[PDB]
Amino acid sequence: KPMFCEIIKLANRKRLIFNTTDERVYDARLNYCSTADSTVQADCHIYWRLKLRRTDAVFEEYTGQGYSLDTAAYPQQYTDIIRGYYSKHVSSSLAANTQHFVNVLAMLRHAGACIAHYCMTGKIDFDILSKKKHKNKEVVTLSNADSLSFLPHSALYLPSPLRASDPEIFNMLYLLGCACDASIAMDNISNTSGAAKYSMPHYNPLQLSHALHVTIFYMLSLMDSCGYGDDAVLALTSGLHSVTTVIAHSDEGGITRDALRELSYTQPYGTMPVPIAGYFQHINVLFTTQPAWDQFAGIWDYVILATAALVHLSDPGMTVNDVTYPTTLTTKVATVDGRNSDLAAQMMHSATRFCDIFVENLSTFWGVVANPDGNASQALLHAFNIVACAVEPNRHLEMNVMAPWYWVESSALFCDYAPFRSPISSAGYGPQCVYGARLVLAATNSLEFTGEAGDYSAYRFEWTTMRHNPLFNILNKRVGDGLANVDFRLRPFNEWLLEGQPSRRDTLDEYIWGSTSCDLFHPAELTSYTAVCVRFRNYLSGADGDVRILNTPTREVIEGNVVTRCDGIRCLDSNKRIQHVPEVARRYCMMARYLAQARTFGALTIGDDIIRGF
Amino acid sequence: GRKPMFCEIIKLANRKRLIFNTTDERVYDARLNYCSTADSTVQADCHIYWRLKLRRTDAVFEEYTGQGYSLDTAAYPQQYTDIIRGYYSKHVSSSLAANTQHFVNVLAMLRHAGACIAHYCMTGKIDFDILSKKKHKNKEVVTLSNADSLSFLPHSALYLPSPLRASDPEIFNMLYLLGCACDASIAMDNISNTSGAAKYSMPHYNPLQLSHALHVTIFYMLSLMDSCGYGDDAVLALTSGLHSVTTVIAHSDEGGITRDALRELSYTQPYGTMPVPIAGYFQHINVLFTTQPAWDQFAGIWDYVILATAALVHLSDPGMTVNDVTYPTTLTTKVATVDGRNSDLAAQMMHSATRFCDIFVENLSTFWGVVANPDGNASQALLHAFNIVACAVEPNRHLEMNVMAPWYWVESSALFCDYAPFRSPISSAGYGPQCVYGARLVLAATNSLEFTGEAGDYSAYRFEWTTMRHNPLFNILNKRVGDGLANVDFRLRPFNEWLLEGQPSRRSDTLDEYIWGSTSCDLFHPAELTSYTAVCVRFRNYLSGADGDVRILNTPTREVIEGNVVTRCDGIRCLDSNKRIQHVPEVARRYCMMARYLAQARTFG
Repeated sequence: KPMFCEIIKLANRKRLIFNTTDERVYDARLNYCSTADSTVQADCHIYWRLKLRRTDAVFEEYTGQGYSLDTAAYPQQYTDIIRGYYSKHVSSSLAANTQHFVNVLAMLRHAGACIAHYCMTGKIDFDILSKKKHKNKEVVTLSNADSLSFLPHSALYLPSPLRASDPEIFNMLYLLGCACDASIAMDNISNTSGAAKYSMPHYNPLQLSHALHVTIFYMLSLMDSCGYGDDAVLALTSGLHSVTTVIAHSDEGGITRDALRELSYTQPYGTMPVPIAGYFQHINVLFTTQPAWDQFAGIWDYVILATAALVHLSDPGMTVNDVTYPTTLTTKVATVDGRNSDLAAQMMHSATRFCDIFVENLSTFWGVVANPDGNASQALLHAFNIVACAVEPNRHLEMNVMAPWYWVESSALFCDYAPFRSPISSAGYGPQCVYGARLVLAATNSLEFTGEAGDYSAYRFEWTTMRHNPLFNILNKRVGDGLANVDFRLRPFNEWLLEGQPSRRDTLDEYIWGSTSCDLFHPAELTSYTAVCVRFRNYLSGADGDVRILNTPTREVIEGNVVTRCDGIRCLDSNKRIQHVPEVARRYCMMARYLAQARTFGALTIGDDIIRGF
Repeated sequence: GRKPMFCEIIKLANRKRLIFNTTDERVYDARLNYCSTADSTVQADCHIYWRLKLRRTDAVFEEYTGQGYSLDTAAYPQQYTDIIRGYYSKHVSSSLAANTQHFVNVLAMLRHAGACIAHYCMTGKIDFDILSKKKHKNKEVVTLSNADSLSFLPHSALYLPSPLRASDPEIFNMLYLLGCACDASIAMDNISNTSGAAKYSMPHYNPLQLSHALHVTIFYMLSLMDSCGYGDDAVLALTSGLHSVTTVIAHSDEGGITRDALRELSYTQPYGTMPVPIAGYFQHINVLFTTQPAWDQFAGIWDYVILATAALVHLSDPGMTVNDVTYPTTLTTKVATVDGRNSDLAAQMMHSATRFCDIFVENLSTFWGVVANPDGNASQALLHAFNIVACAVEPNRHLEMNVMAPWYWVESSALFCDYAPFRSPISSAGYGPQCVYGARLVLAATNSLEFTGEAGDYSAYRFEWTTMRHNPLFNILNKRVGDGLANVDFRLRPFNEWLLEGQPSRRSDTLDEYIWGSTSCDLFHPAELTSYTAVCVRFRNYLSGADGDVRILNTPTREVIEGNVVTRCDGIRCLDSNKRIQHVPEVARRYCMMARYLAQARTFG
C-alpha cells in the first residue's frame, strides 16, 4: 500500500484547467554524467503532459454494459457483520445464512473519473459525483417496502450503521451509486419533501473531495477483503485515465490509454459494511479534513502518472536471437481507413501476457494482494479486444510497425522499482534514473574499438537499441554540438527499425527522432539485430590551416559507465517546443520482413545470417 | 407455493421512453462475452436484443366475450373454507356444514389484470378507466349483508367480504375494479360508504400505489387459486393477458406461434368468494420494491417477467430424438402451403405441442413458485388454444412455412439467475441457455469432432454435427469481421444439404454464406443450420498468395477448436429501435433433401 511514494506530491501546481486546449506539464530535469569524466554531462528534461480528455469527460453515459465480476465473497468477519445488518429487518431476515457478494467496480471507476476531474478543473459538486442525475434518484427503503419483498443479491444496500459510524462515506457511496445508477436501499429514508428523494447537506468542495478519497479507499479495502483487489483496483485507475489524457511520448504507445477508457463495468451491488478497523484503512495517505486542493491534486496526479508509467515497466520481452527487445509490433497488410487488423491481432497476442504482467505490477503498486484466477487480467484483455475490433478510424494504429508497451516514460518517478515484476527491466530497457538515488548504468552496448582514421574513430557497437546506450543523449543534450559529430557506417545488412526521420532519406542526429518531450530515448526506437559501426568525429578537417578538437568523448567515456540523477520536478504550463511530434518511420521495412519470416516459418530463420559480409 | 423467480435483471436497466403506439419498440440489449479456455485472444461480444412492442394502442380495451375456458371446479382447501365461515352471520356461521364448497374462478380477472400490468409497463398510464374497461362508472352492485343472502342471488356472484376491505383496502378496491372490467356480478357488504347511494365510490388513488395494488392483487389471486391446486392455470391466464396486450417480437419468422396461442386463450366470467389472504403464502419475490414505486422499477420487474415467460417456451420443449441424438423440435411437411396456411404443418405442430404444453406449463409454474397441477388441466387449455390457432381459416404469417422450428420465442440465455429449478430436456441436450446471468459457464467449444488432417492452406475436422447452436464457437468468429467466419467453408462437403440453411437467395461457399442474418440476436437459433449426418469443415489457417508470401491468419488453432469455451454475461441496457435491429433474416424453409431425411428419420416413438 505505501508502494507509491511522495515524488510529485511535493511539486506545487497552481493552474486550473478549464478546456482541453490547455495542459499542465510535470517537468523532471535529469543530470547525465559519465562516471569516467565528470565534465561530459547534460541536463535533459522529461516532460509529462496532462490535459483534460474533454470539457465534460466525467459526464459520460454509464451505459452499464461492461465486465461483470462475481463471486466476490466477503471474508468471515464481514459475513457476520452483514448477517447482523440483515437480521434487523424482517424483509432481510430471509437472507440470513447466505453468502453475500459485493461488486463496487462501477462506483470505483466513476470515483476515479471524478477525482481526476477534480484534480484538473478543481470543481466538484453532487452533479459531478452523480452524473448530474442525483436530482431525482428514488431510493427503495427497506422499512417501507412490502413484506412480500426481499433484499436481492443485487441491490446496493447502505446499512444504517454505516451512516452511524461515518456519514461521509455514506453520502459518497450514495452519490456514486446514483451515478452508476443502482438499486440503492437504506434501512429508512427520512420522508421530508420527498418519499424517496434523499437530501444531503451541501459540502464545501474540500470536504467533498476528502470524503471521496476516504470512500475510494473504503471500497478498495472492501474489494480487497474478497481477494478481488486488483479487481476493484484496476477499475479505479481506469476511471482516473478516463478523464485525464496523459499525453504519451510516442504515437505508437498510449494505445493502453484507449484500452483503459474502453473499459466499463456492470451496475454495482452488495452491501456496505462499516470498515473493520484497518485492513487497508491503516494506511491513510492524507489525514487533515478538507485538505487543500494542491496536496490532494499532488497525490492523485502522481498516482495517475505512476499508473500510466507502469506500462513501460510492465512490458513483455520480445525475444529475438535469445536477446530481449522491447515488444514491438509489425505487419505487412496495408492500413485501411487508419487501422491494421493484423497489427491489432498482434497487439492482442502480446497483451495476452502484457496484461497479467501489468496487473501484477499494479497490484504490487497499490499493495492489494494478488489472486490466482486473475480476473483483472481478463477484464483488461477484453478491453484491449474491444479497442482492437472497433470499426473506427483509430490513430495509434495508422502504422505498419508500432511499439505498444510504452505510454509514458517511467524513469524518475518512483522512490524505487524493487518490487515491480517487469522483465524489460532485467534487460536494459527499464528506468533510466531511480528517484532520490544516483544510478550507475552501462553507457554503451558491448563495444569494441575498430580503427582510428583521420579525425574519426570507429567502434563496432553490437547494437541492440538506441535507449540501451544513453551516452548519445548526453551528446545530444550537450551544450556543444548535439551528435552532429557522431555518425554511422551503414552497410547492406544493418537495417533500421523505427528509424528516426524518414523524410531525410550521415550524421547520427538524423537517425534519431527528436522527441521534444522526454528527451530520453524511447525504448525500441533505433533497434537493429546486427552490429553497427559508428564513427566519432574528433577533429575538424586536417590539411587546413587548423585542426581543431571538439568535446567528443574519448574511448574511456564511450566504454565507461554513466551515472544518472534526477533534480526535482517542476510544474510548468503549456510551452510550444514540447508539442512537436517526432516524425518516425512507420512503414513496412526489410527489418519487418525478418519478424514476419520468423513468425510464419520459424525463429531459426533469423540467426547469424542477418549480417551480410561479416 | 413459496419463492417465485424474480431477479431484478431487467429492473436494473433504466427505461427512458414510454410507448404510446405500435410504431416504436423498446429494445433490451444484453452483451455476452465468449472466450476460449485455450487462449483468451479469440473472444467476442454477442448482443442479444429483446424487442417489446405495444400490440395495439388500446390493446387492453378489447371486447370481452366471456367465453372460452371456464374453470368451475376450483374449490378452496380446508383452511380457506373455514375462514369463509365468518363471513356469514354468527348464527349461520356456527351451524354450517364443515364440508361446504366455495368454487373460485378468477381467471378472466387475472388475464385482464396482466393485460393492464403490461399496458402500464409500455405506456405508463393506468387508472380506473383502464382497469375497468370504462365500466366502473355505473356498475350497480348487490348489497347483501353478512353473506347470508349470497345464496339469495339468482346466479353465482363474485363476493367481496368486509373483512377483506378492512384488512387490505387496496386489494378489495382492485378486485372491485377487475370484476367490474369483465362482466361479473359483485356482492359487497356495505354498498356505499354513504348509506343511501347505490354505487360504491372509489377512494381515488395515485397511479403509483394504484399499480402497487394491481401487483399485490395479482399475487393475492395467484395464491388464492394455488390454494385450490389450479395455480398453474391461474398463472397461465396471467401470462395470457400479459402477452395479450404486449407483443415480444420474436427471434425467428416462425417463432410467435405461441404468441398467437396465448392471444386466443380467453376465460369466462369470474365468480367466487375472496377470503382475507393467508399471511405467509408467497414467502417473497426475489426482488424487493417499496410501496408506491415509480413507474421505473415497476416497468422493470414486469418487463423482466414478460421476457422470462417468453423465454420459458424455448427453455422447455420436447427435443426430438433422431437416431437417439436429441435435436430441437423441427417439423417438416411435403404438402405446399396455400394462401398463408399450412394444414399439415398445423397438425404436426399440434401433435408435438401436446408434450410441449405439458412440459411448458410445468416449467411456467416452476417459474412462478406454484406447484404444477398434478393433472395437466392447464396444459390442455393451452393445447386447445393451439388448436384454435391451427385450424383458423385465415392466413397466418407464422405458418407460411414448409419447415419450421416451433418452440423458440426469445433467447433464454441471459435472464435467469438459475436454471436448475426448471425441468427441460433441451437444457440436458445442450441447446438450452448458454450463460447463466451472473456465472461464467464453461461449455464445450463445438460438437464432438475428430481432426481428420490438414492440407496446405487448410485444416479439416469431422464434426459429428447436430446444430449450429451446439457449436458455440462459431459466433465468436461470426462477430469478428476481420477474417473470422469467412475462413470456415463447406467446399469439402460431398452433398451440400442443410435444413434451415439461411440466405436462400444466393443459392438460386464459406460458412458466412450459410448463416442467418441474425442481426437482432448474435447468438444462434437452436435449430440453426442443422444436419443429422456428420459433416467435415476445413479452416483457412494461412493464405499463400500467388506471389509467394504466406500470410498467417487469425483462424483459431487446434486447441481452440478442441478446448472449451467460457461465457459470461455483461450489462443489460435498454434503448431505441434502429434500422439495423429490424433486419429480418431470409431463411431457407422449403422441403429439401434433409427434410425428406427427417421425414424418414428414426424418431423413436
